[PDB]
Amino acid sequence: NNIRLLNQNDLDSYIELMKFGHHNYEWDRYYLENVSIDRLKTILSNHTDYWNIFGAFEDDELVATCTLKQMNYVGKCHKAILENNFVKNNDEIVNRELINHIIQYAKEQNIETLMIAIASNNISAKVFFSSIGFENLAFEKNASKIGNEYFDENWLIYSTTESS
Amino acid sequence: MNNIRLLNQNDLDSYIELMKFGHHNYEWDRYYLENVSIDRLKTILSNHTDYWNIFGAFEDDELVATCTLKQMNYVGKCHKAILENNFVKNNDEIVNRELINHIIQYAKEQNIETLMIAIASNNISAKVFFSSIGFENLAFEKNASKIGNEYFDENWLIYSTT
Repeated sequence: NNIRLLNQNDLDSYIELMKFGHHNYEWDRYYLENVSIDRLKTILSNHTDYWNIFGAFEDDELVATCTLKQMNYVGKCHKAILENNFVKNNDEIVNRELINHIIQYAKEQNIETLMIAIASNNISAKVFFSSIGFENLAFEKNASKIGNEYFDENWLIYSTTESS
Repeated sequence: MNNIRLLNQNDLDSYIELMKFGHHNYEWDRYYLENVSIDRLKTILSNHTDYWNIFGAFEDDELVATCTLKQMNYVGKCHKAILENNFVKNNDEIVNRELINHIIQYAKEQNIETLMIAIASNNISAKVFFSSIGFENLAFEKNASKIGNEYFDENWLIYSTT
């Protein structure tokens, strides 16, 4: 019972958790419907040094998941994006523990700031990440397009440095 | 005069020469050159990354300006793209203006509806210029970039080809 770095040995578990973990909003349904198993196997490998999926485990079962994508681009390594937060049953006690692990890892890679883009009408998520310490950075009209239907996103930022 | 086209692996020398002029007003050309790897340059230039394309302007056979278009090949994000590494010999505005037009027309052909570019925060020439092609400020990014232990604030500008 704890959190480790997922890897290409977890591809199986990771589709199952995707099949119902975030199967909430139509975004979550479309992702499933049209995303490649290649990019996944890519991300899940350790040659993708900066593209990391973390998982929370209850016994054999993957229970939560989240990707850390650090920007390996000139002058941008101090930053990273959190993406594809899939949770089973919507157990928040567990996800909160997961996000925290991911923060500790970030610090330990010297990642200075974390960002997440959240769909303007996923209020549960805004409340969750906000409660973790993320704050408003930007607001993006038509950040995401599905079929020919658009979605706005709120960009949040968390800093992993004792700033203040 | 001019000619504008896709850059390939064969234009790498030229492109390296362009950066070396040091004409970028906030030194991005030196920063980028000091810190980038040729493998990644080669990866950008390559046929095999068709959502990631560098355009160049030529005077004769001389590479006189450059700007890269990076489309978002993430699942719901394909309608967007970033302009990056806009390097311009002499900061020649008439040249750079033909270049962006061409890239915009090319974006339109890919069904790209929105383009974004990061500009140094205090760069008001660039804000004026992009502003005159139709880009407006989307957000301010404090500590957008770090090199060594130097930070840089940027603003993201955005344009709708819609």
